[PDB]
Amino acid sequence: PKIKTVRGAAKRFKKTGKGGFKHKHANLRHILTKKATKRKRHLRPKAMVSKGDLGLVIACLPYA
Amino acid sequence: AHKKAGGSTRNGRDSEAKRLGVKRFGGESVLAGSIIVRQRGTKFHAGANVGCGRDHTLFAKADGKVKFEVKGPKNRKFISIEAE
Amino acid sequence: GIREKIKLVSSAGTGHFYTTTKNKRTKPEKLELKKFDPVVRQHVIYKEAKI
Amino acid sequence: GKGKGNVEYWVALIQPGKVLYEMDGVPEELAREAFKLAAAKLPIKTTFVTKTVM
Amino acid sequence: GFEGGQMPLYRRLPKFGFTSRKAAITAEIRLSDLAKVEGGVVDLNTLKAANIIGIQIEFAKVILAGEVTTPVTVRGLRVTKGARAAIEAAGGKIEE
RNA sequence: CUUUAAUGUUUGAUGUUCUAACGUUGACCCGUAAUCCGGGUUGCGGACAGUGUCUGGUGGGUAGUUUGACUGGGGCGGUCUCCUCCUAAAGAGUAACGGAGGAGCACGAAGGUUGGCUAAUCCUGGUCGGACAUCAGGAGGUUAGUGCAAUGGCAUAAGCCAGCUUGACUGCGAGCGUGACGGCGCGAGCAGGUGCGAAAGCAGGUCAUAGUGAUCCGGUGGUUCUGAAUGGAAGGGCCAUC
RNA sequence: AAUUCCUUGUCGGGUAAGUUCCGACCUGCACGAAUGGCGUAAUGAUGGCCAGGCUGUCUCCACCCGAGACUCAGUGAAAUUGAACUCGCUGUGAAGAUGCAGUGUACCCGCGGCAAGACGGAAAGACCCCGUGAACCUUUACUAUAGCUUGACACUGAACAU
RNA sequence: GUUUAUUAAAAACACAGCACUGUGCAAACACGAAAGUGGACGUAUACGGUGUGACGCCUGCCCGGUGCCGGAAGGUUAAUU
RNA sequence: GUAACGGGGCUAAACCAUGCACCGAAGCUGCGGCAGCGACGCUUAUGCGUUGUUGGGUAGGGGAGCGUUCUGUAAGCCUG
RNA sequence: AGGACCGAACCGACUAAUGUUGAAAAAUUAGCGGAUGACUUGUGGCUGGGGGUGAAAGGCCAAUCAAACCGGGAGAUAGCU
RNA sequence: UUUUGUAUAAUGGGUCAGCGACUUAUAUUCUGUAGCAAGGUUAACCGAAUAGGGGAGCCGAAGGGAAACCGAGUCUUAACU
Ligand SMILES: [Mg+2]
Ligand SMILES: [Mg+2]
Ligand SMILES: [Mg+2]
Ligand SMILES: [Mg+2]
Ligand SMILES: [Mg+2]
Ligand SMILES: [Mg+2]
Ligand SMILES: [Mg+2]
Ligand SMILES: [Mg+2]
Ligand SMILES: [Mg+2]
Ligand SMILES: [Mg+2]
Ligand SMILES: [Mg+2]
Ligand SMILES: [Mg+2]
Ligand SMILES: [Mg+2]
Ligand SMILES: [Mg+2]
Ligand SMILES: [Mg+2]
Ligand SMILES: [Mg+2]
Ligand SMILES: [Mg+2]
Ligand SMILES: [Mg+2]
Ligand SMILES: [Mg+2]
Ligand SMILES: [Mg+2]
Ligand SMILES: [Mg+2]
Ligand SMILES: [Mg+2]
Ligand SMILES: [Mg+2]
Ligand SMILES: [Mg+2]
Ligand SMILES: [Mg+2]
Ligand SMILES: [Mg+2]
Ligand SMILES: [Mg+2]
Ligand SMILES: [Mg+2]
Ligand SMILES: [Mg+2]
Ligand SMILES: [Mg+2]
Ligand SMILES: [Mg+2]
Ligand SMILES: [Mg+2]
Ligand SMILES: [Mg+2]
Ligand SMILES: [Mg+2]
Ligand SMILES: [Mg+2]
Ligand SMILES: [Mg+2]
Ligand SMILES: [Mg+2]
Ligand SMILES: [Mg+2]
Ligand SMILES: [Mg+2]
Ligand SMILES: [Mg+2]
Ligand SMILES: [Mg+2]
Ligand SMILES: [Mg+2]
Ligand SMILES: [Mg+2]
Ligand SMILES: [Mg+2]
Ligand SMILES: [Mg+2]
Ligand SMILES: [Mg+2]
Ligand SMILES: [Mg+2]
Ligand SMILES: [Mg+2]
Ligand SMILES: [Mg+2]
Ligand SMILES: [Mg+2]
Ligand SMILES: [Mg+2]
Ligand SMILES: [Mg+2]
Ligand SMILES: [Mg+2]
Ligand SMILES: [Mg+2]
Ligand SMILES: [Mg+2]
Ligand SMILES: [Mg+2]
Ligand SMILES: [Mg+2]
Ligand SMILES: [Mg+2]
Ligand SMILES: [Mg+2]
Ligand SMILES: [Mg+2]
Ligand SMILES: [Mg+2]
Ligand SMILES: [Mg+2]
Ligand SMILES: [Mg+2]
Ligand SMILES: [Mg+2]
Repeated sequence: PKIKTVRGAAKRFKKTGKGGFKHKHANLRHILTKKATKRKRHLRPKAMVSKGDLGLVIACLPYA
Repeated sequence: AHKKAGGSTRNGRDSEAKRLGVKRFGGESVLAGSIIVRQRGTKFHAGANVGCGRDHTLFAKADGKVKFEVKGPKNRKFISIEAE
Repeated sequence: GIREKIKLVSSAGTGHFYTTTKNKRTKPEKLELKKFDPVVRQHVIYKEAKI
Repeated sequence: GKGKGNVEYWVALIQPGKVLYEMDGVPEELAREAFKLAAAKLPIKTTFVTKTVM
Repeated sequence: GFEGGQMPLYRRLPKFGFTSRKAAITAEIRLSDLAKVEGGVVDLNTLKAANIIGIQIEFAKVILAGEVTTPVTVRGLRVTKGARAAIEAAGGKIEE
């Protein structure tokens, strides 16, 4: 029957305009006092899923 | 004398190689902000239009071509960026 | 480790706070500093508070 | 396996031409006999050489 | 999503955001669909009747996409800057 | 105002009597020819015992499962992440239960800047005071120092003092380097607002490389972004952070 | 020593010679008092050792009587089997060759025998390792739970005194 | 005497005897969601459990640990309010 | 069981040096044939003068087919 | 008198040889143990699968037992062949 | 067959004949091909029923943002070179 969306991947990835996926950078949930502010500033903006993991996320998330 | 004896070793530790060394060699043409050499301590020094980061990484501050030269009284090695 | 974590709250009333580590035993005196406050975009006195 | 071994004896790698033993103050023939006796205890072919200016 | 037991991508990356329920009842209309209504008035239920938007939509916005070549009177919708300029160039009116 | 008489008054508790619930595997009568059962009379116990729900304890009596990997076969022993040198074959990278050592931090200053200074060791002379304390001169040349390992650096000092200080800033970031990826690092320059300096200028931590853990789930503070009829709020999101 | 490793402990007895046996010593790796200690008459298809008698158990086999094996007539299986025109040696080789190389030998085919090889036949090794395999068993492994037990509330009420 | 029917008959199990321990009778304990039944138409010279195993001479010290029994003062402690 | 040239055997039929022949593979060439790709003819239906190269192959990827039963064409066609 | 003695039936199964595609999926031959008892045996009944029963071996429960057999979940799953 | 590697003395098969292993359903993506083309297409169902009707709905033509919201821009930020 209908393929089922991997709900975790649906929560963590969003689809864009040409087919890429935007995700949130890791390393920003806790242990933040010891992380330099430059590092956190770079980790705030959303990033793009790389080519290698494109296949994984696409298979996980067919109704994206 | 049947099977074997035994005895542990105290070593078997090491660290991830850092990929230091000259990235762009002499004669190459770099864009501004290109890392020319990653190093531990100023083995190479910052010449013209070349900046030295905190980890003594030399990066070109201006577009152009790399140029190594021995310079100064201590015969040290300076990386300069000829304007191109 | 031996250093605890403290937050320097702004005295400009923004509620903004920096965070840092402090040696409680060797420097029992509180810590005050002039640190930039993005909310009011001015350098203001930041004083120590528990995390 | 299980690590390296323990040091058991010390050697000195010998390459051809290395002048192992030297002797002075004795007659030449007695030096030859002494060097023959010594070389008989070594696992390397040897030869008898003399001093020269250069 | 399996990767050999290594923590998969959709688990080592953090979740983010929430889903907006009002975005499921808001919709968009192109300038081309403006002439596809009837009577020249672009009411919300007029668009629904012309099947430009779904039945349970309750908000709508006209955007600079395509072109409009007839006088219309966009009533009750929100209009972008470029769409407003294009409609007023076409001789249309932009009610509240 | 850490006391009791209070008109007792509403009430827990305890204790003592009662009988009417309930128990009776006491006796007798009846259905009934029936040591089951039920009904009656009676004796005893009696709000106890016992059962239901909730709850703490105990619980291998019973049940479901877990009990890592590498490995010169497995076990035992040792190791598992990070930093430094060698192996490593003059770019990068490169294994072994290969050879050596360290880390799980420290610092409000040991950071920034401005100004200034230059070490180890030995010899000579000198009160206590010597092989080694402080003083003076010389030789020496960085054989010192670098908060902690080793390497590479360091005299313009990155080594040592002193003044003022908070750039151990907020939003970005051309371009690179490094990774399968997650990620990690370097970074001029731009905007705001600061420190030091007469100024040029330097400053988004420490001479550099270790000093650390993703996600989820939650906690705290902002943020009216959303807030299922409407207004709020709960909650959720975003930002900082545990 | 049903315990004792070193160890065939040492001393004595038994034997020509005794790692076993018997009696002792005590240096009990690592006995010990109801997961009993030390003895103990009788009992044992019980374990160890010794002697008399007796013998083909043996020196060392010999002969004989029967049932097969052997031949003839009748009936008539089985495991196994890639195909075979199915030799020895030396070497080579997935490292132990009927089959490769070199070489020697060998007319074709049965019958009775033997069992050295065909890594012979049987049984998807029981030993070993592995599987994020299974089962039963254990416990002060984790999580539960029947049972036992505690209190509250209910069935459950009265009088009185503190 | 019994025992691994079908590789182990034994030094194993049982045994009479001994000890500890539970149990006052609607007994403990066991089978059973319960009724009920066994124990027993028995009653502490009885019944259950555990260990040792005729008989003779005996059975020494330790209660720290783990259990079991007794205690209720104090500490910590659930539901409920 | 010779059994440390493969054997025969060899005093050169051994070793060294100089040479010149010859043997020697599915290598190269000759003849004939098929095919893939590319350029070029430029035809464009797969003929497309021609030409140059290419064609060992496991896991695997791509292209093209054979054959079997059944359905339509088929109340056709073949067949006592 | 006796869980007495010797020894047939009856019950067992200690040694040896045979057999080990057997005459037999545990027997035969020669010896062997108990043989008035905790014996043996016929007939009928009762106890059932995490359960029975067990003078205890993890033994027996229809040639099957560290959890019978039959049907179903079921084409369990098999990173293995 | 499995392997770095088999004549291997590693596995399988005595032989023949018949049977025996990448399928089906529904979704999703890519390719080829056919129709239509900023459009494409219908599903249940109705139907003289492979027609026709049915456009409910789905995909696409607009993206950015967690979101309100903005919109060929949008987000970040007080604002972007
Ligand atoms: Mg957060
Ligand atoms: Mg290593
Ligand atoms: Mg893991
Ligand atoms: Mg519609
Ligand atoms: Mg268990
Ligand atoms: Mg399970
Ligand atoms: Mg292992
Ligand atoms: Mg271990
Ligand atoms: Mg290198
Ligand atoms: Mg190299
Ligand atoms: Mg410093
Ligand atoms: Mg400094
Ligand atoms: Mg340092
Ligand atoms: Mg509301
Ligand atoms: Mg809120
Ligand atoms: Mg002895
Ligand atoms: Mg003697
Ligand atoms: Mg003796
Ligand atoms: Mg003795
Ligand atoms: Mg004992
Ligand atoms: Mg003992
Ligand atoms: Mg005892
Ligand atoms: Mg005993
Ligand atoms: Mg007996
Ligand atoms: Mg005798
Ligand atoms: Mg015959
Ligand atoms: Mg051979
Ligand atoms: Mg042979
Ligand atoms: Mg024969
Ligand atoms: Mg044989
Ligand atoms: Mg034979
Ligand atoms: Mg065999
Ligand atoms: Mg096997
Ligand atoms: Mg038996
Ligand atoms: Mg037997
Ligand atoms: Mg006993
Ligand atoms: Mg005792
Ligand atoms: Mg005690
Ligand atoms: Mg006590
Ligand atoms: Mg107690
Ligand atoms: Mg010989
Ligand atoms: Mg040829
Ligand atoms: Mg080919
Ligand atoms: Mg047909
Ligand atoms: Mg008798
Ligand atoms: Mg028997
Ligand atoms: Mg008999
Ligand atoms: Mg008899
Ligand atoms: Mg007898
Ligand atoms: Mg008898
Ligand atoms: Mg009887
Ligand atoms: Mg069952
Ligand atoms: Mg056993
Ligand atoms: Mg059976
Ligand atoms: Mg089971
Ligand atoms: Mg199932
Ligand atoms: Mg089944
Ligand atoms: Mg199956
Ligand atoms: Mg192998
Ligand atoms: Mg071969
Ligand atoms: Mg063979
Ligand atoms: Mg074979
Ligand atoms: Mg096979
Ligand atoms: Mg076979």
